[PDB]
Amino acid sequence: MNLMLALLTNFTLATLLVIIAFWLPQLNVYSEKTSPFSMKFFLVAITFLLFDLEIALLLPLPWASQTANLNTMLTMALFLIILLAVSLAYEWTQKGLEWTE
Amino acid sequence: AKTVLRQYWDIPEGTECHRKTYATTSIGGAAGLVVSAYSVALKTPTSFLEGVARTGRYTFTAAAIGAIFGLTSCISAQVREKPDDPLNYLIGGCAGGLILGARTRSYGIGAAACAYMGLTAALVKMGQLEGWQVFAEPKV
Amino acid sequence: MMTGRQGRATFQFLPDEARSLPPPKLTDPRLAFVGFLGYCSGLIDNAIRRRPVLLAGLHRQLLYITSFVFVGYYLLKRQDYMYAVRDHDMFSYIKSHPEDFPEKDKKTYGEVFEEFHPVR
Amino acid sequence: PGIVELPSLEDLKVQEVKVSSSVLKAAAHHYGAQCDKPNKEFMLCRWEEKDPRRCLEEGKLVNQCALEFFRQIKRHCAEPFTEYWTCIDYSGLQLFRRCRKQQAQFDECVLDKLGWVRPDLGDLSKVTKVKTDRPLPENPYHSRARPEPNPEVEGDLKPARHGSRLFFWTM
Amino acid sequence: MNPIIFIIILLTIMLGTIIVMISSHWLLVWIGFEMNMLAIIPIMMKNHNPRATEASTKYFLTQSTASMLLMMAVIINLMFSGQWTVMKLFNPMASMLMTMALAMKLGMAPFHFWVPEVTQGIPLSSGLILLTWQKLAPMSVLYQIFPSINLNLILTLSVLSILIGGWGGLNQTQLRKIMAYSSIAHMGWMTAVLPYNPTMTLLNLIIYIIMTSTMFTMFMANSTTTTLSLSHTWNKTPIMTVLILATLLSMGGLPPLSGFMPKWMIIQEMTKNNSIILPTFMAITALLNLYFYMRLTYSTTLTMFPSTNNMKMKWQFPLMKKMTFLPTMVVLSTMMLPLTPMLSVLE
Amino acid sequence: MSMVYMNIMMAFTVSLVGLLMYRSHLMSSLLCLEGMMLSLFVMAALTILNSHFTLASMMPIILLVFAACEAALGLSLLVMVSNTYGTDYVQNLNLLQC
Amino acid sequence: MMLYIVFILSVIFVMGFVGFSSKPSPIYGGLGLIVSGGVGCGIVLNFGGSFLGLMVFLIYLGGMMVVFGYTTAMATEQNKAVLGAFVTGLLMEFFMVYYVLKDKEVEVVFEFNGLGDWVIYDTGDSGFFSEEAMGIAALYSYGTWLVIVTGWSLLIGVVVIMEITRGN
Amino acid sequence: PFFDVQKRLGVDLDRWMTIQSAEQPHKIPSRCHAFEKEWIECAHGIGSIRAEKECKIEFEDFRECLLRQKTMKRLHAIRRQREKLIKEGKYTPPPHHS
Ligand SMILES: CCCCCCCCCCCCCCCCCC(=O)OC[C@H](COP(=O)(O)OCCN)OC(=O)CCCCCCCCCCCCCCCCC
Ligand SMILES: CCCCCCCCCCCCCCCCCC(=O)OC[C@H](COP(=O)(O)OCCN)OC(=O)CCCCCCCCCCCCCCCCC
Repeated sequence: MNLMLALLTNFTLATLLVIIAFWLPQLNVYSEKTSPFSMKFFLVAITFLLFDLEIALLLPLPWASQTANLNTMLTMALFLIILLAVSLAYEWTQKGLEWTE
Repeated sequence: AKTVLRQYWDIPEGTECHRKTYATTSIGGAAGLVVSAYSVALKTPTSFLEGVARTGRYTFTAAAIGAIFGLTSCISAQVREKPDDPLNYLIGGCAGGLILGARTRSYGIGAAACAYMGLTAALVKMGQLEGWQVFAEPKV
Repeated sequence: MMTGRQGRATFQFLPDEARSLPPPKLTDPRLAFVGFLGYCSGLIDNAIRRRPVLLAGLHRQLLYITSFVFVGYYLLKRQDYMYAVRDHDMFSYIKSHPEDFPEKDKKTYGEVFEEFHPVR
Repeated sequence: PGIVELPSLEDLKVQEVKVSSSVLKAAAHHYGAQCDKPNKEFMLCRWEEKDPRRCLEEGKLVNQCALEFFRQIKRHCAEPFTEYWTCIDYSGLQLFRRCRKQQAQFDECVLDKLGWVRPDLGDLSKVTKVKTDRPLPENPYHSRARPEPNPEVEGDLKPARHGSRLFFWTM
Repeated sequence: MNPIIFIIILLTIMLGTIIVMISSHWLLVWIGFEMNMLAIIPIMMKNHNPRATEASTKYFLTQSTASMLLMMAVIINLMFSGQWTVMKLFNPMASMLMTMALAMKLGMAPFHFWVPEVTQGIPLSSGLILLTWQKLAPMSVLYQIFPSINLNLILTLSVLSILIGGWGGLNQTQLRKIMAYSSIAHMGWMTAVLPYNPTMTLLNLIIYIIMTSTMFTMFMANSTTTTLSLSHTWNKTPIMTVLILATLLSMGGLPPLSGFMPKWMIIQEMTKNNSIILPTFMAITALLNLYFYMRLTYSTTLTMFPSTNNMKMKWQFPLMKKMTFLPTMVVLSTMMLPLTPMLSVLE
Repeated sequence: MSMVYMNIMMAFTVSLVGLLMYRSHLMSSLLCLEGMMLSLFVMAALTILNSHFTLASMMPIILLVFAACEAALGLSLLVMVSNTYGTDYVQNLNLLQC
Repeated sequence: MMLYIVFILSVIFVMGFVGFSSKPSPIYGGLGLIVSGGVGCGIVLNFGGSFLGLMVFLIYLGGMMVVFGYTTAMATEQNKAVLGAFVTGLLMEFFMVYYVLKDKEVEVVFEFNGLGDWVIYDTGDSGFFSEEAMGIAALYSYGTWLVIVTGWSLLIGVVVIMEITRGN
Repeated sequence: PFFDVQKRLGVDLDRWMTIQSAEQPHKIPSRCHAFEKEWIECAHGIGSIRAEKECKIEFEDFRECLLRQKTMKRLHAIRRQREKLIKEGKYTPPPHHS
């Protein structure tokens, strides 16, 4: 219940400031004023997604070090990170990480 | 489709023709909607009003065929006092076949439909007598 | 149907028990036909590449025949094993259930009544 | 199916040990080195019977030893112990390492007054053996007899009778 | 595309299909399918033109939807049985979605509208993978869950495939569409005998792969993709027309060619189960396949169609295409009937 | 089953029907495809957590990783469709009728 | 009304699905899928899954959904059908909620119950660890095969997407 | 499997997560470990044709521990009966139930 109140208070407070911000100066009456897809940007987002997913597989590492099979665990932990570095090398050499046309 | 067929086959042949006709009319009416369901999906009607006109047209033609099959095939089994006779279904199938020709405005379709629908109907009656199976249950 | 057979070693081309069966003879009619197929593949190889059909690449034609006979020998060895297993299971099951497979009572034709339909 | 049998409300009654988790956690190490025998009999009962209704009498014995264990502290070492679990109770995580100074006094007091030796690191986590007269259950899972296996195929693998017998093939 | 990357992508298509066949867990089966779809799209986009882009899109949407339905069946099966093992499903609703998910992947009617269009928009080599290799993974799962498949559903999908493959093929002049409808028709046979004898499902699959691979290989040699362009072959490579005639006759089931063996054995395993109406209707409807196969035999080998003047410049060069295993595949497609009893090696 | 399963199971149905009825945009359908995996993710996690199927606690993460990799491949095709016809309308992808 | 928090969240879960399933403009469709994701995590958290629930925020909402919105703003060129579908969806949700709250038993394909989700929770736990966390950490000790195939697929995703997007 | 490579090579690729009564880290049991064990040991070796008939008693118990369908029907009946008697003055909850 505590975490629920904390979220309710923060967003309720933010909404109040926003609406009274759009209305408090409107208590004033000012005269009415009257009167390309980029490919490289997309590749940054996709590269982040595939890297972000691989991070999801690495988050449980601290708990994985508590096992009695450290030899197996340490072998796969270094395999995931090595594979993550192989993806970076492939993009680097294939001109993926460039911003020049 | 499982429950409606049981209703048709539960009624002994050549009796209670009012209920048999209702069963046949339901099956044909359903088959009409199934056909018109795909027709509207794959061939888009020009407008909503045009769509319901097509769906009603197929549904009635399908329901008209089934309606006259059960009525004609049930009256025949009465006057002849012969329930277990495929010739009763042959008359019903051809009678339904003519209706299909009537709705399409073609004498050729009516003659071809009568011959083939009548032939198919007779086989259906034969299978029920002798326990033929279209979807056989594996046994060996 | 013969997948979960009780006497079975999964994912084996020729289990151990197949060695107690006679090998296919090197003069097996089926094995000669398989070899003949290899020779036909050799001639077609020449034809599609516009080479003399009968003479070109005798060394190539020799390996078409040998490879077919080599592969054919082992497939035949497994073919005869799978049919031996089927009979082995069929007979064992019959012993285990004698009531389902009784010895037919035999009556001579002098006593069994068969209707006669004249052709006139 | 059947009717679930449950013990009566008077078969479960026993004198509870009403002391907070800080009191238990302060006396945990001495408690486990003194009441091991009644404790392990009850646990052997639970992991074998797999049914709490079968180990109620062993459960009451566990309670009685704990009550008798705390009375001895109540007689000889009361102020040292009351001052030990008051420091444990202060921390949100109830840490031992924040109260080494108070632990020594309580540890020394029991040593002189009762000859209690605190178990060393790794002792209370050891698998032990317990001599019990309770018979070993035969069918703890209440399982039925397994269906009998199929007859096994045995004999000599002879070649197929006349070959494949597929239509017209002769071998 | 770099040659090394082409090998890597192909091995990933194979690895996806192999994972499906060696897995005793529904999660690894699903992973196998996902790895397979991910790797095959780049070989469909390799020519970089709008039609390839459209074909790859229609394939992704179809296979993505099919995989979601499959994963829904696995979870429902987990709720009602508490296990993941690759075997009979324990809920009728799980079986329907699983059976329908695989039907969409295979391309069976009425989940068939993508096979003619995807096969048309991709090169011949990509179509060969799509119509032969991509059918191994779904058939492997069907081989294992068939004891719980709804009989009326699997036999209803089989009958529609045979009909729709037949009628669809009559109105085609493009070669890639003709094989696509031919592929739908042969799928119905494989799934029709599945409830009765799964061994004959594999035999029909093996024979179909051999015959289909032979046709695509011969089309790729002459770079022919239309009926008319195939009719110039007699004036360029006369031998290749005789091989096309023999294979087309085989695919139609005409004895004594190999393509009669599966149709022969499937009819046997269905009459043993007192199924007489279905095999007859299946066999008669297959004459539609024999018709548009025969039409290609009239415009390719049995008649000499008009040629063009520039054809004379082709006579001065040889065939530099690989034509891998073509001599071996063509013989297996025509001359295997005397070895029919060898199907026991598949048991 | 239970009361929560009904809404999760009905949320998958909504997304499936949403995916099978395209309006104009291709991006709209990909969202309905990623809604389907969200419902499957929650439904599986509810089953695994409630039954204390410990080793299956990693399955929902694997479901998320592959489903997102598939989603990335879907967006790439959408981009290449938009670079050709100027928009992500599905009606443009109709060359293969003939 | 706090004992039925899971069911209340599930009702909001469905309403969001009816939001983007009706397919408003992609900008609003993605907005509705973020709300469902957040509610989806809320349900998973209340069943004991904390790592799994938070993984939804970090990877699904803060990951994929950001790429979806990022790609929408750059490749989307910023009706009766939408309103018709949206109203149809809410009505079915209302009737399903109405009946399961009236007789507490509904049969649509499956037999659903209406007592409350709390009635199936386990009644005993005294572990010094999180059972969910232990299972996920087993990915490295038990799931050797899973790690290899998952990693290879992610690596192939990088190769494949660059091939598709080159355009030449 | 279609191909039993795991059994041929004796390598456990994916059989460790197939059932919830297998070895779990720290020996954490599933809620229905006993029921799954009983059904598995009943149906072992006799094929699934026989197990569907000769191990039906164990299977129904396993499915009762998974979805708890029968129990919720029983609790639902008791709640209705108590509610019916509650709004007639005919019942009195004891102090420790309130
Ligand atoms: C019994 C009285 C009726 C018979 C009267 C006969 C007199 C003449 C009038 C003809 C009427 C024919 C209608 C017969 C159908 C009813 C009889 C029948 O056979 O039942 C079929 C089905 C029953 O529906 P059901 O609720 O499931 O009943 C369960 C009973 N066991 O009912 C049907 O719906 C069958 C019709 C096909 C339904 C599916 C059509 C496709 C639905 C999808 C629509 C398109 C997708 C939706 C989104 C599009 C955008 C809006
Ligand atoms: C045993 C228990 C009894 C079971 C119930 C028995 C009753 C069965 C009812 C039969 C149902 C038939 C289904 C077909 C319905 C009609 C389909 C339709 O609506 O379209 C017909 C079509 C119209 O085309 P058109 O109008 O020219 O084009 C318009 C373009 N805007 O015009 C055509 O082209 C007609 C072509 C139709 C051919 C389809 C095959 C005929 C049906 C096969 C079944 C034969 C057996 C039926 C006899 C009873 C069997 C027991």
